[PDB]
Amino acid sequence: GAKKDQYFL
Amino acid sequence: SMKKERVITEFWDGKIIMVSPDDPKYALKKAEEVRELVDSELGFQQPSQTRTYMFVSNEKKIVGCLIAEPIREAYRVLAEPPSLHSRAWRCSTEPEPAICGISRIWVFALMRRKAIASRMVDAVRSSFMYGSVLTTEEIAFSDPTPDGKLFASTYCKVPDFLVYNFVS
Ligand SMILES: *C(=O)[C@H](C)SCCNC(=O)CCNC(=O)[C@H](O)C(C)(C)COP(=O)(O)OP(=O)(O)OC[C@H]1O[C@@H](n2cnc3c(N)ncnc32)[C@H](O)[C@@H]1OP(=O)(O)O
Repeated sequence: GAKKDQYFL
Repeated sequence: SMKKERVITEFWDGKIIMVSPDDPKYALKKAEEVRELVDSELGFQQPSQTRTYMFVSNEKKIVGCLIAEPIREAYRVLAEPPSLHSRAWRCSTEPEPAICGISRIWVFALMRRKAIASRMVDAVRSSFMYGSVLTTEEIAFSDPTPDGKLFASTYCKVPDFLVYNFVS
């Protein structure tokens, strides 16, 4: 779905 | 009288305006409309501190938008070891201080690669904090799309620019 990626520590 | 339009910077091919939280309701309603358009293009279904910057074409169309909000810290995006035989990124655990969070940034697809996004980020840096010009190490981007990561690394001139998720 969404175009934003995920960003984690 | 009807309040004045807040022009930040002007160019041959348009102008950058800003909507602030205390502006008239028709302005805040225009800002909401634009945010809904942008979230829809990003594929998202659905306050007193965000500023909405808009790049307005000479035909009076909003062809760029940048939603900015105050933040206090952000995190360097880091490289991930590739997998040998082949979407989430990992950031530094050390927060760094930051002032301005770029929550959304969007340019009309047929007008991309014409420095609209770069000029909008310049305008934010020049106007977000009264009397100061923010450096590229005082801004951060929320969970970038692939387009956004390419833009941000070029604009900030480093691969490990600052990122944050969202102010809750
Ligand atoms: C969450 O919202 C986060 C805030 S990230 C959201 C990013 N927005 C999107 O993903 C929506 C759709 N994409 C866009 O709206 C646009 O691609 C951007 C807003 C990301 C970029 O807008 P613009 O096209 O106006 O950027 P610039 O002209 O100012 O580019 C300056 C330099 O940035 C590099 N670059 C930009 N865009 C690139 C893309 N697709 N691919 C590769 N590199 C890209 C270039 O180096 C560019 O300089 P040039 O002289 O054009 O090379």
